[PDB]
Amino acid sequence: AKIGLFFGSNTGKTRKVAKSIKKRFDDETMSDALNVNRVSAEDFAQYQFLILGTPTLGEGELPGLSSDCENESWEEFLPKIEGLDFSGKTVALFGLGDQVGYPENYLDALGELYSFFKDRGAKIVGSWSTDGYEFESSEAVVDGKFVGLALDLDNQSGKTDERVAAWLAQIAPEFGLSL
Ligand SMILES: Cc1cc2nc3c(=O)[nH]c(=O)nc-3n(C[C@H](O)[C@H](O)[C@H](O)COP(=O)(O)O)c2cc1C
Ligand SMILES: [Mg+2]
Ligand SMILES: [Mg+2]
Ligand SMILES: [Mg+2]
Repeated sequence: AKIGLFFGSNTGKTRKVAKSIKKRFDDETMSDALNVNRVSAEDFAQYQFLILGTPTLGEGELPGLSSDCENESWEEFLPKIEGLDFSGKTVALFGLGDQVGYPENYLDALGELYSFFKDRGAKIVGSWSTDGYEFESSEAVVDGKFVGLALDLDNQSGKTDERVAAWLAQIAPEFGLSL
């Protein structure tokens, strides 16, 4: 497939969102939603286009064993790919979090993922307005916008599909999407 769709998850919400993205696209356009704990670095590296999802867990951390997840996740995956260059590749990110429960750390892990790929040369697309969210601080906010799609399936699950649909339309020119 042209676009690799990868996520990490501990209670399945990020997996559900990822599947809700893939259901919109055919198998030449997009890979099935793949948990990073099941992907090799070489397979991840094949894709010139990536859509990457993560929750924020612990407090402000990527999913993985150190944030008390059942299985390894993004925490243990990033070192496997940290020596790779993402220049010329296009990346869009989505984050899940709980803006009420974690008002000072909402979507922090989305910011960590953004930084990882930006520092390694990726072209990142898909920034998102902070309107309609209530929070105090987020490492995912850069220049007044979230660095990727912001979701909240604890407080705003009924907004997810509309948000995903609008975000996909926004990134469609960069990802060569037909909706
Ligand atoms: C122990 C724990 C810690 C969390 N920490 C944060 C946090 O720091 N920031 C945030 O935005 N959301 C936080 N959340 C909310 C989760 O990211 C949110 O519930 C998400 O939907 C979980 O996704 P998953 O089912 O894919 O694991 C936390 C949730 C739990 C259970
Ligand atoms: Mg097609
Ligand atoms: Mg297949
Ligand atoms: Mg190493």
